[PDB]
Amino acid sequence: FMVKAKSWTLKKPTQSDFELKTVELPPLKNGEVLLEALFLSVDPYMRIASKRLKEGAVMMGQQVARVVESKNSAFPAGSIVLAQSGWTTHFISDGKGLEKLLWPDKLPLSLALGTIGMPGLTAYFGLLEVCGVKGGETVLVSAAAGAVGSVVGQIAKLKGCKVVGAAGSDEKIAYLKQIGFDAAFNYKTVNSLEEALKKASPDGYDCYFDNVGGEFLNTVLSQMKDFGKIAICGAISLPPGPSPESIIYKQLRIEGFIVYRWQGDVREKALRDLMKWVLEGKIQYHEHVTKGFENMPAAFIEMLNGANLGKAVVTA
Amino acid sequence: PEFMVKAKSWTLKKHFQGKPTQSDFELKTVELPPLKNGEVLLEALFLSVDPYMRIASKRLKEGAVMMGQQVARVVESKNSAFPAGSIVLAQSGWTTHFISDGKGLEKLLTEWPDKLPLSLALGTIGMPGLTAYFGLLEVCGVKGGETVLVSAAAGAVGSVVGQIAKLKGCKVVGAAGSDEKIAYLKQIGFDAAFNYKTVNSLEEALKKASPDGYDCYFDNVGGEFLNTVLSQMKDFGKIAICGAISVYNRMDQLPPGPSPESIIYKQLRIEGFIVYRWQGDVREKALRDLMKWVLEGKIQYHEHVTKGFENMPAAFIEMLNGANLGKAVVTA
Ligand SMILES: [Cl-]
Ligand SMILES: [Cl-]
Ligand SMILES: [Cl-]
Ligand SMILES: [Cl-]
Ligand SMILES: [Cl-]
Ligand SMILES: [Cl-]
Ligand SMILES: [Cl-]
Repeated sequence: FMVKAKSWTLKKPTQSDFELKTVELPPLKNGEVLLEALFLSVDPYMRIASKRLKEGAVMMGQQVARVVESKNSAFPAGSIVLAQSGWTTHFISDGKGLEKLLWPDKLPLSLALGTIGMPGLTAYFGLLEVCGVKGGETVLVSAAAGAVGSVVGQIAKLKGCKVVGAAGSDEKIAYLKQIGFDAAFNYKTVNSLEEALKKASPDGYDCYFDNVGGEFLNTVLSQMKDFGKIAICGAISLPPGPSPESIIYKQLRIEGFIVYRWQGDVREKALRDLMKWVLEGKIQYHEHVTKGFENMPAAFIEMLNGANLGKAVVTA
Repeated sequence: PEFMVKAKSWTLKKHFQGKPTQSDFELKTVELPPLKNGEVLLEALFLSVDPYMRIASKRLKEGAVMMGQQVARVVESKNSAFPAGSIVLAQSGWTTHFISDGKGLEKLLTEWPDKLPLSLALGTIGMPGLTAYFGLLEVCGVKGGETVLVSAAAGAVGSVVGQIAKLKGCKVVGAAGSDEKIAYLKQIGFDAAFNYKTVNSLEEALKKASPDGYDCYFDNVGGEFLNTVLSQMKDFGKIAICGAISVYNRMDQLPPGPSPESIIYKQLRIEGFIVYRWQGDVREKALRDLMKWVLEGKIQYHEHVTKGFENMPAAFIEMLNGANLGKAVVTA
């Protein structure tokens, strides 16, 4: 009985720019493993990475998958792994891009795609290393209700900082207050972004974890404390020019970073911290689940437009 | 026999709207009162015009004297701390003469070497030279071997940056505003230099000057140029934001900003700084280093001297255009 792998290829975002292809996978050769997707991730970074993706190719992505059949002793049948296999239901691998797992049974495996995964790590190094928080600071976080934002705010809180979050809906604002943000506002409905930031924090901000860029970032600059630090993580919002006056006179430090910069022991340690914090209830998690591999492009679309509260996860 | 002194001062007649013009200034002449005990009468010898004045002027009240530092001689004194004849650096603004009770008088230039023009105290061995020293050595944080790019390379700051970089064993590329400036930069030691105002492609000029890209960008210009430089930075590259001359005349209508994608993927570090950050012994050490370097010939200098106090506004306008080669200095 042969297995049929369904994959989402980039046709030309909108549904029409995605095309599902089906292929019968060949038998396993020695050293290979047959994997079945359990939970697939859709992330903001994909919209950009789609660039060098020649049409017809399977979309890039990470997923949590189970080993169904195996001829690889490192990955026995029944094993659960993290793979960079892209948007596909089944795939064959010689073990190249796979990471081990089964991890407390009480934690859903899909957390390895979010809070105890890439987004969680982005939040961790972004806040603890780029911003360099040590406690007592006032931290601003944009797209605060997203996968990265939600973690940044909760880590800031456990480190004893005052935390302000900017999100895209009133539903999200209630959520942020629920996970511990000291202040939270809908940046889309502000009368004055400048005054909202002032209201949120009269004395300004020590660190700004940026996921939006553009106008938001520019306005934030004027409210940074001297020697303030801005960690450029993403830019969901051509952006208007920043004021040189603020950067120079307040002597601000702006640094862009990619989570992949940190590897080895430091990365392993950060994942243990993230898992520990989740087990201690210090970092609550929420996954916006879309059921059905057939609904992945839609899930991807829904996420990009901000209809997602927390980590976007698609179940096979 | 008391003869009165008349002080001439350049006042900001109207706040700058876009590029400053002669009509924005108004010369005033005033009869100075006699000195009271504890006061001193100073006569400007050399006056400075600097990029920061374009922005600092926004805080002035119309009719006020333009701000600025100058080297002045104490003509008469009733203040024991400033004897008649002494030379001082003072923040008295654009004025030929002024009375001070000690306020504004930053320091005596008593130990100054005669072979060095006093105006170097306003440039290479002054604020611009300090800005370059700390911007390069502390912000860019060079250790040697890096490839440094500096905009407005032939200006007061840029000229010093490139020279200190060279003594530190760095490769230096200068983006200057004229062909004469290119020749000058090469003569003082820059490894490469191009005219960013005439080169067909800024991208190709940067690539040609350094195929492997840049470790630090000492930014004096900002704007479109800065945005273009980001694509040429090496991963983890550092950009020291010193000034933004290309946008000082359009702070209310700024051009598009830098690519978030370049900053993120190249993982760049941008830091603004002002020379005020370094005070005390650290600043004194820098000044001593700057003077030693100038006396030894390791740091060459050129002053862009405009003769006559009545030409100060034009000197300021020219410098703002980035057209001065070396420190813009006005002789009274
Ligand atoms: Cl199985
Ligand atoms: Cl959000
Ligand atoms: Cl997400
Ligand atoms: Cl003005
Ligand atoms: Cl006014
Ligand atoms: Cl120049
Ligand atoms: Cl100058």
